[PDB]
Amino acid sequence: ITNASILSIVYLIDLSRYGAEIYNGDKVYYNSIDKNQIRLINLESSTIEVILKKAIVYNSMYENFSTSFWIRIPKYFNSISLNNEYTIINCMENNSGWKVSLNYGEIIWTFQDTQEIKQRVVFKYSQMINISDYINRWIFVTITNNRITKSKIYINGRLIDQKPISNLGNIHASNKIMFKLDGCRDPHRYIVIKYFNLFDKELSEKEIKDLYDNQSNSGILKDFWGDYLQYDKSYYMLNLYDPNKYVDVNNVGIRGYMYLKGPRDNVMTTNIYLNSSLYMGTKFIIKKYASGNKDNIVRNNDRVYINVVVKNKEYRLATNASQAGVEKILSALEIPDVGNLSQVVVMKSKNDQGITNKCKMNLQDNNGNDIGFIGFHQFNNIAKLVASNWYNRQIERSSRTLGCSWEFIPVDDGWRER
Ligand code: NI
Repeated sequence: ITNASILSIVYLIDLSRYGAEIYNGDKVYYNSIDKNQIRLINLESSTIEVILKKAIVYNSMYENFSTSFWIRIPKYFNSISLNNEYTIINCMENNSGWKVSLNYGEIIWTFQDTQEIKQRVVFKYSQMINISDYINRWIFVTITNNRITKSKIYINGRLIDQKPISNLGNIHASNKIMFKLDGCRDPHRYIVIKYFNLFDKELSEKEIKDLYDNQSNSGILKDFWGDYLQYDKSYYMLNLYDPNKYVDVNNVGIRGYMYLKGPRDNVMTTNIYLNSSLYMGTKFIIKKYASGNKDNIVRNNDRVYINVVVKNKEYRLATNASQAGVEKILSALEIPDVGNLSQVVVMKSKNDQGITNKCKMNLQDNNGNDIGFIGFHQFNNIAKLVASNWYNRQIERSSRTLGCSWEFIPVDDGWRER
């Protein structure tokens, strides 16, 4: 696969041996926390142009190739976006070549020969869904092309669609790849992209999985959207075991508790989307404690505190590890009164073998013994938040979703709630 790399863009430069030239328009935006994330908006000046050396300009009936990239597509919210295929990554020249385009709920690959014969492959996702894996969340796209079998589109390493392409003839693509919203009716539309790559082979399923795993940066925790999780940033909490609930606090202090309540409200716009509201419940803020890194990113194994916002004031998530029973009920404590109560949380994305898990917060007692991952337990019809080593034992056996599986959801411009 490294031998197969013919374009590999990072923050912008091409790391490949072909050293593509890259030109950015005046209205490209690079994310401050992760400069590899490039945002393109619906303006003529919001462009990236990549110029490929002659040696790798595609002009063949037979040569195989693949592309991979990550994309984050804001929720479609207005009818102007319905029935509107717009190009985003264009390598067509004189009506032959390849392009990536989007439409309402779609990511589309088009491959076109010099006789105007076209094949497409399409990933479809719904916006009428409780919780989506795709809307406004980072998606890893991979498209592979084998000239004597099929074009194939993979999403997060999984095969979605494939179509025969053996009837396509010579395909003569451009020496320029234009990253630009082209033909988009919605003035507010944008995309975010990262890690654009080309390969001079059809990638195997294993290669695709390994690319997904490696480019995921699994040593850094992620928020719900797939961005790096951060310190000093307000997050709404989603429990993946029961996504219809949200967190609330029934009194501050050590006799109070946090609990899960439901149902969530709907958010909807007729014939455009119907989802659960994400911006509900008690906000959590992760506080830097042990990390010596100067940046603001939360890494696997960082020891942190968790603050909880109650009536616009920060409290400390904590428990008395000496309480009866081994499901330790969590409370929201006044920060000056926490004392030596249990409050240090080990943040987790993956285990020592590299196996990822959505269980994020492993609470420690004051002696550094695990009290357990933070999840919930039902005490007489109330689902109270607890730390429990039951989770820790289960996470050693599988990576399935458990009650300790959480997402941290910050307010993001690609998911607007009324
Ligand atoms: Ni329990």
